[PDB]
Amino acid sequence: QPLLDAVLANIRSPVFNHSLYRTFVPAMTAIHGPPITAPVVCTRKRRLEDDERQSIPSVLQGEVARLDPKFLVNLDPSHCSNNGTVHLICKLDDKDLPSVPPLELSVPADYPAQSPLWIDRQWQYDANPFLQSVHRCMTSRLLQLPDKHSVTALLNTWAQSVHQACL
Amino acid sequence: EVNTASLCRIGQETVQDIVYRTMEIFQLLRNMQLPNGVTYHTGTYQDRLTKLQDNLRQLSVLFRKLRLVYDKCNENCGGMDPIPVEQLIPYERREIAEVNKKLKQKNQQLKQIMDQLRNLIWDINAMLAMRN
Amino acid sequence: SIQLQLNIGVEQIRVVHRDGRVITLSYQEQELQDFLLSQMSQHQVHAVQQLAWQVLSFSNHVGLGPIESIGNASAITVASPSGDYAISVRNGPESGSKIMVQFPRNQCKDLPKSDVLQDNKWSHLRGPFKEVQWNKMEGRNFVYKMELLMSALS
Amino acid sequence: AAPGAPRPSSSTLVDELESSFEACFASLVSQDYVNGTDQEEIRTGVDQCIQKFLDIARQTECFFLQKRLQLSVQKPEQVIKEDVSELRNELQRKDALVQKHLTKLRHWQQVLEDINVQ
Amino acid sequence: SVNLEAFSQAISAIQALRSSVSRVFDCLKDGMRNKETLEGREKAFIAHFQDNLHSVNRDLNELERLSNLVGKPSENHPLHNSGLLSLDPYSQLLQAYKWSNKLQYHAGLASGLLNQQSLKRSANPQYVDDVISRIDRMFPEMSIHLSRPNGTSAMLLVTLGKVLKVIVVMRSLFIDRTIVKGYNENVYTEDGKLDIWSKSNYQVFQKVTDHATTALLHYQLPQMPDVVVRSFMTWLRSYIKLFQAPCQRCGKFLQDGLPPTWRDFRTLEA
Amino acid sequence: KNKLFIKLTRLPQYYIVVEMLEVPNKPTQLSYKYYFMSVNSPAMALLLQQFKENIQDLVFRTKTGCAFNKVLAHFVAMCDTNMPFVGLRLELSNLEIPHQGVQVEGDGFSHAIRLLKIPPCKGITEETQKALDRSLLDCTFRLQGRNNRTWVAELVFANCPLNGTSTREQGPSRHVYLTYENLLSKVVEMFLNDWNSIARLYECVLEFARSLPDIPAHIFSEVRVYNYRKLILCYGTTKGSSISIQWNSIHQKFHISLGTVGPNSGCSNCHNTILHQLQEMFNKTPNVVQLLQVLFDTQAPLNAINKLPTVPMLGLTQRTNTAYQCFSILPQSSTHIRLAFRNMYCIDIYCRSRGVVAIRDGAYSLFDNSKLVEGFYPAPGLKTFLNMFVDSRSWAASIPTISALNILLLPSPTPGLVPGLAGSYLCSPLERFLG
Amino acid sequence: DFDPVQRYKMLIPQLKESLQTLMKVAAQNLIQNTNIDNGQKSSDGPIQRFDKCLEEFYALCDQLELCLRLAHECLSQSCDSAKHSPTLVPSLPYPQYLAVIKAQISCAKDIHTALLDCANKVT
Repeated sequence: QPLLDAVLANIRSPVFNHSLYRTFVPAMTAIHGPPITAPVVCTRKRRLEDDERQSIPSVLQGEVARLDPKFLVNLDPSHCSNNGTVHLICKLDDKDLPSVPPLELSVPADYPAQSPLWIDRQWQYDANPFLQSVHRCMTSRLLQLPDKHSVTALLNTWAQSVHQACL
Repeated sequence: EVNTASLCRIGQETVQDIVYRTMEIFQLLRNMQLPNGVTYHTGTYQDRLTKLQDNLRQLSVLFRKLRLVYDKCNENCGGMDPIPVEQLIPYERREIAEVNKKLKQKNQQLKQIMDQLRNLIWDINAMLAMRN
Repeated sequence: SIQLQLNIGVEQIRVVHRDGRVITLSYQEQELQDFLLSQMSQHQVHAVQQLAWQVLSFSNHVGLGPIESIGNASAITVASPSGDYAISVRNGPESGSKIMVQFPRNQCKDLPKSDVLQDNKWSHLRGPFKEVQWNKMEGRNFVYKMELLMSALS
Repeated sequence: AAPGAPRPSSSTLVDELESSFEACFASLVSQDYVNGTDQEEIRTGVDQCIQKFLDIARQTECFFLQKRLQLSVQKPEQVIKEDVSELRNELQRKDALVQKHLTKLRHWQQVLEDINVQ
Repeated sequence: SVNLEAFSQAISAIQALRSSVSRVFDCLKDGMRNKETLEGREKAFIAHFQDNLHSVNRDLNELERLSNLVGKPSENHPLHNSGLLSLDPYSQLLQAYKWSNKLQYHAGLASGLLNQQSLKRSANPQYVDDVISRIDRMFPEMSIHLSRPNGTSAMLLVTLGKVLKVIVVMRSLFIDRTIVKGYNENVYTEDGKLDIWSKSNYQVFQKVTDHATTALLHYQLPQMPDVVVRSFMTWLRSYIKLFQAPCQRCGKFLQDGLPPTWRDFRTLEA
Repeated sequence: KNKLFIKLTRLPQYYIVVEMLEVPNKPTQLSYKYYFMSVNSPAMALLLQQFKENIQDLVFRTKTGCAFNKVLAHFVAMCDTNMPFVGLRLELSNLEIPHQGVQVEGDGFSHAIRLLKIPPCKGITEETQKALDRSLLDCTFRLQGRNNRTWVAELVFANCPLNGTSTREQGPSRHVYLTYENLLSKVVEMFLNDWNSIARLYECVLEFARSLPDIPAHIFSEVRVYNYRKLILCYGTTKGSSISIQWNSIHQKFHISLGTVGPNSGCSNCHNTILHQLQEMFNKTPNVVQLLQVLFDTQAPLNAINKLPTVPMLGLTQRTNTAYQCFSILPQSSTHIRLAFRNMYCIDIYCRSRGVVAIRDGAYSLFDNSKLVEGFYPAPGLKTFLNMFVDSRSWAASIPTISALNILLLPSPTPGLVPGLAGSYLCSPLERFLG
Repeated sequence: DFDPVQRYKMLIPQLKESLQTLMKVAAQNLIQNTNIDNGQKSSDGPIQRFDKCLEEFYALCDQLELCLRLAHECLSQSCDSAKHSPTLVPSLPYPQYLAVIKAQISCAKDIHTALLDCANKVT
């Protein structure tokens, strides 16, 4: 119902909106007498400096640090200093036969990253038929994973296939 | 001479009973109806305040015993002065055994007596079909 | 777990543990008793954990088929993170019923390589289970999981 | 020392109990004007006082269990003597109950000796 | 006379209206702090405008309610307080009233929240049954009776709107060994020769019997048998309708009911 | 034959089982074939027997460890315990972090569900989001309740500044507990609501990081450990006036409730008389320092004014059988309060200074003698003289005061001079003046 | 002799119309200064200074709040008296009522003294 004041205040859209002071602040000072508006020590400092400058993205290491002790993570020659930020080598230590370690080179946190690429796929996997079939089963299992995550999903499926390898 | 284990057990029992007494006195003073009752003239509130003061004396002596046993425990620091907290995570007793065997024999005898008492005590289940 | 049963001469016994789960039985087949014992031990650990810190309620009556649970489907497993630690227990018909897990912060074996380069060493998470091997421990009636839980601060 | 990790304090586990107990009850017993309008206000405070009370209680109990376990693994003779005394008390109570039941059954069967005069 | 809640609501409503109009007028003292993109402050303005509409609507809705107060205020009860200062020392009465109410509310809340106890363990009369039966029988629409022809043990039955009576034969204090029937199908007045048990039904109320047995093994408090039987009878009363069936449709099976938490729903689902 | 279940849903999936009849050279051991179905009028969608059919026998035989019904038991158990988890996983797979099949340390023997890169909140995200991420630590979900329908959340954080003492002091945030229980197999909504709540509250907490000039003088007293509600009490020589801060998803505003901690406090000792206005003014701006300031300033005047009885109608009305009160608590602002007497004579006394107060008339309304308020009888007698007596012509304009306020209040049993004639009643100076 | 609730009912339209007039005069002053600062000599019409209207609105709001609080206090007192006192307005005489009141006051004071003694013994 009270629409005249609304549209009338909306008319004064351009930059010259200052008389509102003389129209309202006398009445406000009359009814309200608050000395406490912003007397406390305060200053606006939005940003000074924000960057890692010390390590890899925190989310990845923080998440992989809580994985099982069955795995072991370390670093290769540093060919992923800034962008990749991870070049990991994992060796499954459990009640099963081990295998060739993965590459584990990830991308930004969107994670469309099939991090291992099997650089030594051909010979190291044609060495024996058993591990060759193991690799084949792994690859067949990987494609069904929608938007897999190298951090958890990839390694988990790899361990699952390696433990199912005994048929 | 020491009875430190029994002392700790008594202290735990005492603090548990203090919590129980708090709950009980809350449940008691929960239904604190109007003292000037229409029908009841001076019956309820008298015994109510009596039990109130009783529970008060009880919790008072409980706090006293708690303080006493705590002082006794914290004073008699005999044995394992370092007391490694990291020594709680793993990776003669002939008279004790004799008393245990005697108690087990008595328990088996009592169990046989109870077994006989079962059959001697049903006594109505078989013949309630025509009992009166 | 307060179950009540009624005997039947020609028919078999019926019973309702807590949720009306009526079942039938036979002449000399009552391993359901042992199953109920295991489940009751698990539920008691749950209750005493809730009594003393306060772990979550992920105590599922089943899971993962650890040891095939021989003994008439006897299977129970729960865990309890008290503070910054985590204890776990399993139950069943002798299928690893004695399962205790306890681990300190500074351990012998770990994988710090991926994180040792970074500062602010995080001895807060819990990677290695490090089972406690609940043998020869001062457990008078197996209900001293709460006594074990007391390993928080002294 | 609000964000600091170390706790610079002492003299607890004794006075804390009585303090927490009397805390949210002094609010009740007070010779002061009580505004006749209030709802969902004191409830927060009493939940807080009972929460801290049961918490410090749990702390004391855990400390007690730790001390008891360390004592047992240190001086098992005390725990053995305690168990022996408990077993003796249990046996005494069992014998007393058995004698009471025997006397009751005796008295019962004795009076109904010749109920049927015939 | 529960209009106090609506009146407190109206109090809160007018307080919020005053606060809102004050804040609206205070915010109009200055424009956009730092927009730099547009004049989107119109959004907050319209929000405050709608808040004013909300306030007006609430005022109207509360004017519609709260019809009127009764004549002769205070109902002549505080006339003593209305009396002269000769007899009035009178405010002490209202003070004690408020104190008693506050203490009662506090004790109730404390007892309620103390339900989560910390007692790790609990260790170191044919006159209460009749009293409990008489107390429970004062309740309406639920008639009870007892004959006890077996002996010291208690034998009793309860009735409801239908003829689906329930036979509950238990010990002195706590309820156990119960059974259910429906529409005189038990006829446990002089069944065969006397008030027989027969532990049976026509294969329909077996589920209800199992539910009642489970409830008996659930409401088994360590003490206070009066509270126990009260909870029992309240649980029983929850079947007076047997029409609704939440979490499903009322066609899932023979029937739907299992309210141990004071709320019924489709059975065979918990 | 076929089996079903309820605990997951009404009838989402059945499970058909049949023994493999005509076993080769075996009158027994029919190999107990198994088949799973995933059909949805009753739908009859494909089943594919997608599970380990029938390698279950080989897996049981290849282990290191009467009827063998345990395998069917195991199957129905794992299905009943995995279906809620996979349902919640497919539900959360629409926002972010669809990491499927993660397991908590393996030895737990339970389906686990973590969370990674929680979505942003509609609240302050410019810089507070960065602080949140700096404080965001590992977080996951597990089963809860009676295992049928209940979910629990577990959150942790970085170093908490508000973390005091006597509350199991620890460097990192110990644990944050959130529980949920749906009705039809929705939790994401309440999850994001609580996330926005804790985000705004953490923004407030980070704003709180500063060094107050004289408030610390009141060893700090903030041992009310912050779980999801920052409480503090360091006023009135002891604990007292505990603040409350939280977001109720029902609206945008917050809830504020004074505390009752402190033995030497009043019967209520709260500010419920003005709690409303303080809550709105706090909702206006999250500058908690302003709240602390106004509370420390108004605690004494409120305590003083609360002494006089306002609830009773003071017997019957002196005019008719109607009922009239004798004081009017008026929380119309943050610190200005307009007390009245017998539905008239509105006294305008309040405090706005850091150590003083001020009194004036409240019935002139910027009109000395020009106009009136057109209402209750204004300007009773001469109040300026009564004020000036206790300081140490038809107008009054802002006479100030300080201790002197308390002296003017708390009715003493001596009516001023009190020669000792009679009167067994404690009358207040303001009360007897109005009378 | 006017009842509180009926007065509030009959006064609601007053607060409504006063708020309406307040908004009206606010818009008047706004368009006045908006034509003054940048337009021409057009708005020559001395309206209300908008102070009196706002003060009147606040005063009416305060009076309504006072009346509502008084009604609430009265009804709450009647309710608690009815709930914690039988009907005795001369089957009991007034002296009996006064005696019962005094006895209840004494019992409350005794309860208070007992709680104070408990708190003292606690310390």
